[PDB]
Amino acid sequence: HWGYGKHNGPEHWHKDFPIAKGERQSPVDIDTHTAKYDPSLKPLSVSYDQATSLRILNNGHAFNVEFDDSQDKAVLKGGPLDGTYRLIQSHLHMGSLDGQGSEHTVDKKKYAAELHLVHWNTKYGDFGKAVQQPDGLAVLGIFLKVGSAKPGLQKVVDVLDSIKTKGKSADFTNFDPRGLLPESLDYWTYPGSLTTPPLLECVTWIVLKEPISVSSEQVLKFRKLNFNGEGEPEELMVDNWRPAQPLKNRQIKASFK
Repeated sequence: HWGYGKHNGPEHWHKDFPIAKGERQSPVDIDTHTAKYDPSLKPLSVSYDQATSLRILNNGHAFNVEFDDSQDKAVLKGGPLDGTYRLIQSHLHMGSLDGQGSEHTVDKKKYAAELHLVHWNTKYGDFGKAVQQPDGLAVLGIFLKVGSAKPGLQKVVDVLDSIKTKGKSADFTNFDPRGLLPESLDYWTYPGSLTTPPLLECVTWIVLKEPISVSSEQVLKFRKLNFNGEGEPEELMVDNWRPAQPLKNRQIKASFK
């Protein structure tokens, strides 16, 4: 099974998933020098007033959250998006050192971690059908930097022990995505893919420029999660990030001047 180790990491994914070498792979390094302001980008719209989180889980790859996507309670519109995209999940890629952890990089700089909020184009009926489409998903990436504690993350941090091993999950109805959003919504957008197998190129990436802060203690708790299952030898869930992939001449657009 795929992973992040020497024998099953990103260097191996292409064998089982040949698209790993596609023309629209994620993540990419955001080169501010080549990125270009796109005046035709409409204002980003994040409607997260209605709560929809159902539970937190450990799938042996990364910490994640599943949200109730039965209705248009938490959606993403505007920016480069055509239509309405419904929030279905969130995943956290984390490093083993504060100097690394993010999938996307800005001018080669890596952050301690990167949080993703996955949305699907409601024109496709459901998540499953959406991921088979070039414009089926819209993913909001948020960089995490070490510093002040992030209030909207403490509730999760206190119950991480309950989902320490893969296959574990806990009910969690108050994971408010509004509480992990930065002050500014400035972002870079580019056509890409999922950052883990199946690596489908069905994603419109919206990476927020401004990172949020989280305390050392909060990061340390997420670094205590396990890639392994219960009773199995311990493998800390750290460095579960894919390195920057070939841009292949794709165009990264900025929402700001």
